[PDB]
Amino acid sequence: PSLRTQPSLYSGPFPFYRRPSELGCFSLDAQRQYHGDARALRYYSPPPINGPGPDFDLRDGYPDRYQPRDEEVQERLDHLLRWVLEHRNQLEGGPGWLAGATVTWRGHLTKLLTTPYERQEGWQLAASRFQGTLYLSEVETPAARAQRLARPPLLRELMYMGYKFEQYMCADKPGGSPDPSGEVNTNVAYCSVLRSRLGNHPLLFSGEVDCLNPQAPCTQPPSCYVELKTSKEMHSPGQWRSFYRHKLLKWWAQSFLPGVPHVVAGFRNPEGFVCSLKTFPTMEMFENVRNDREGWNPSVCMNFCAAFLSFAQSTVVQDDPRLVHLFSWEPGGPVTVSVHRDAPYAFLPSWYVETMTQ
RNA sequence: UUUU
Ligand SMILES: O=c1ccn([C@@H]2O[C@H](CO)[C@@H](OP(=O)(O)O)[C@H]2O)c(=O)[nH]1
Ligand SMILES: [Ca+2]
Repeated sequence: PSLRTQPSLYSGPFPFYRRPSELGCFSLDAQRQYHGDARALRYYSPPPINGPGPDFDLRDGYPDRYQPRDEEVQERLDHLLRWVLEHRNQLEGGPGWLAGATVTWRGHLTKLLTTPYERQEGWQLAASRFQGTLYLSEVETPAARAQRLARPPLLRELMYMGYKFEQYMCADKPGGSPDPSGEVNTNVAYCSVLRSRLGNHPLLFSGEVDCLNPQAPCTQPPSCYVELKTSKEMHSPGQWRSFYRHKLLKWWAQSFLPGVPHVVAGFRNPEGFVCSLKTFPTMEMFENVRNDREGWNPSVCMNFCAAFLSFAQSTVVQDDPRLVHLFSWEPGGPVTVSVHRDAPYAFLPSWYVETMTQ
C-alpha cells in the first residue's frame, strides 16, 4: 500500500485551508531550555529610510561568535508536546478537538507540500496515534545523516550567514536597533503554536518565527510576523526564473501554512554581503509561475498534503503511543509504509503519555 | 524541526 506523488494526480481545485489562528507560543533560550512565553521573539528593524543601502557582512563573526545547536540531539516533538500538556484543558475547538487533530512541526508539513515537485531530497515521517490524535515526527534519513556529517566547509559558512542576516534585521525591543556585535546562537528560537485545518483534517502545529513587525498596520498574530531569507543576487532573467521555480516554492510553502504574509529576502553578492532587500508577499508568490509550463501550483501542493493526511489517517488504525508507522519517500517513487514498535522509532515520551493517561 |  503506497501513495503516488505525481503533480498530475493532484491538479484539481484548491482545497479548503482554514485561516490559521495562533493558540500560543514558547521560546527556547541560549541553553535550549523551554520557556512558555515570548521572550525569544525579536522585532523587525530594517535599515533606516534615509541612510545608505544595506551592506550587511554576513560572514562577520564566523566562526568565533558562532554557537551552533548540537544536531545530534534529536528533540523530535518534545517541545511542542510540553506546550500541549501545559494547555490541554485550554484548547479551543470544543471537547475532543485534540482527539481528531494531527500534531506536527510546521517544517514537516512544508516537506509534504513540496513533495510533488521535489527531485533531490527524500524524507521519512514517523506516525503514532495516541488517544485519537495523530502525531507526525520527522526521522532523519540515513542519506541525510551522511550528508550532514560530510558537510562541506563552505556550506557550513552559508548556514551561518542565513542566521547572521536575521541579526542585522531584528532588534530585541520594538523600535530598537539591531546589534550585529553579539553572538549567533542557534539554540535560541521563538515558536508560534497554530491551529488550522486542511480539507477535513484539523491541524495543530508549531513553527519558528523570525520576528514581529511593529510597523505593520495589522498586529494580530500571525499577520504581524515576518519571515527572513537570504538568496544569491541575480542578474539574468534565467536566474530569476530558476529562483521562481525552485526557491520560491519552498518559501511559499513554509510561510503559507502559518499565515505569515511577507518574506523579506536579502540578496547577497559572491563576497558575502547583502546589498539588496526585497519583500515578497506570500499571497503573490504563485503569480510569478502562474503561466509557466515548468512552474509549481499551490493546489497541487495542498491537494497532495491532504491526500497524505488521509493516507496516514487510514493507515494508522491502532491507537498505541509505542507503535510507529514509518512513511518513507524518495524522488521518482511513491510514499511507502513500514511498521515498527518501541526504539528507535517510537517518539512519544513517557512523561507525555503517562500525564495524558491520568 | 531555525539555516543553506
Ligand atoms: O514521481 C513519481 C514517480 C513514480 N511514482 C510511482 O512509482 C511506481 C512505479 O513507477 C508507481 O506507483 P504504483 O506502484 O502505484 O503503480 C509510480 O506512480 C510516484 O509516485 N511519483
Ligand atoms: Ca528565516
